[PDB]
Amino acid sequence: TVFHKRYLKKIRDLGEGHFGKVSLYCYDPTNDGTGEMVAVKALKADAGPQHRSGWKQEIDILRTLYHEHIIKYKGCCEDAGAASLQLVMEYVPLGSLRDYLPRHSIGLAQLLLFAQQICEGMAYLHAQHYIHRNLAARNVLLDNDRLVKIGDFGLAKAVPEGHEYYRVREDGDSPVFWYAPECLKEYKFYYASDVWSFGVTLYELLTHCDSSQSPPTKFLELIGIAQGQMTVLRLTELLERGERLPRPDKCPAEVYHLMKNCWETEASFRPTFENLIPILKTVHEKYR
Ligand SMILES: O=C(Nc1ccnc(NC(=O)[C@H]2C[C@H]2F)c1)c1c(Cl)cccc1Cl
Repeated sequence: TVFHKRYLKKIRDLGEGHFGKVSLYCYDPTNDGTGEMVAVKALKADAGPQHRSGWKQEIDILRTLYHEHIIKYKGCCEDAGAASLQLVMEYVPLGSLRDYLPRHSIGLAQLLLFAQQICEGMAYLHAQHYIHRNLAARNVLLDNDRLVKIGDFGLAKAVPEGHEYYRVREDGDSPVFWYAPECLKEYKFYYASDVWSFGVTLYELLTHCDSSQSPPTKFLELIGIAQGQMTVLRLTELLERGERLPRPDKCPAEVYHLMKNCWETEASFRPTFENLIPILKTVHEKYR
């Protein structure tokens, strides 16, 4: 599907993704105003060949994905400036859980329904042989009080049929506070590594995305802020010692133990996303 830049009317910027900025546009070819609202992700004009090859890969990944709990790909727009493609996706009206939750006190049952929906979208992604590599409350978009969607595939990679992991590189933009120890130490990203990040995302939802309770805040309190180039090493060490993010207030102990199971140091001891679906359906049922 192809969108024309001449019909895209910019409303406002939505935020910064991984390779570039996301903006809210009205695609109005009739010029009346009845045009559909679209979220357009664009690659920065000054970006090198390293980001350009990754951006094209992000587009191809989202184009091949079709799930009710994954952001709907709408099409691409020919960006004459920057000589690249603009990723046109659906506008998810309520936005990110990182932005929504601190302003809207959402009940425990709805938060568990969101976690269940995340696992549903993630089991699909894993069945398609892809790893997300950036599962966080910031990347989970809210369509309505009962529907959630995974939104940023900038770090998403395809795991080859024979392999069970993807070898990652030393990057400053890596979401380390959402990463399993094997990612930090051995630079390997398994399907089980996305389950660690889910556990962290579940923690964020149960804290209502309170920035003072956030994973970078809580981990840096244990590490310290004057550790030179050793923040990640110190993070790897505390996780190896069995230290974890604390139990959020009003979080049921059962739910916290499920979180701790998503955070097993041993990747094989962790549940798959397919294992978490009937578990979270039952837990949501208990609290509804
Ligand atoms: O693409 C993003 N957000 C996005 C996409 C589609 N619709 C929305 N909706 C809204 O932002 C709602 C609040 C009103 F603007 C957000 C996005 C951004 Cl930018 C930054 C990081 C991660 C993601 Cl997923």
